[PDB]
Amino acid sequence: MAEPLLVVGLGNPGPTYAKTRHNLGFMVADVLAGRIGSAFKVHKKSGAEVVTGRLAGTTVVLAKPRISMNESGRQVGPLAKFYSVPPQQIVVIHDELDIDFGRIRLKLGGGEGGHNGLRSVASALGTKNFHRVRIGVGRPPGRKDPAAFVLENFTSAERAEVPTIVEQAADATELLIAQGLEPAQNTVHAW
Repeated sequence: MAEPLLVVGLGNPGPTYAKTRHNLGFMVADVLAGRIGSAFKVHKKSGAEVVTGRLAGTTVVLAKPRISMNESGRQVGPLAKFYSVPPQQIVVIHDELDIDFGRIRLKLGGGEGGHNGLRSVASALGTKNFHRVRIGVGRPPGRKDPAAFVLENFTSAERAEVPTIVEQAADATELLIAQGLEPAQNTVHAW
């Protein structure tokens, strides 16, 4: 009788990746978890880390794949099936190359850019029609490849603004859930 929203933060396992650009999705997820007030516990029938509760005035299932990017879909798909969550009710948080650093954009569907985790999720759901909270990390230092770039840590110049950026993404996520796509992206977007 409740029919939720599934919020998924993308990132890789492990100390080793805790501070990479590719782990912004996790950071935002940890903040949302803090706002909900509980810790992540493993959802045994899916293997992902799940937090359940109220967020932005509604019922929310917060998750973090405990599997690696390439395979996030194998837990996110089942997890969505577990709660009968439609694609339109799924929100995925991720780092974005096609947008400058600190810029946050909200989108429904469309290409998944160079993000291998998004690729996985869409391939598991059978559709690209889910909401994305894109957190800008920017384009590459001239010849360094995308994938490797997102697997590196933030430069210290970046490291300082990251905590603020994450809170803002968390706010934009609550804004999306509370008000809806159009209203939220009109508040969050400027040239």
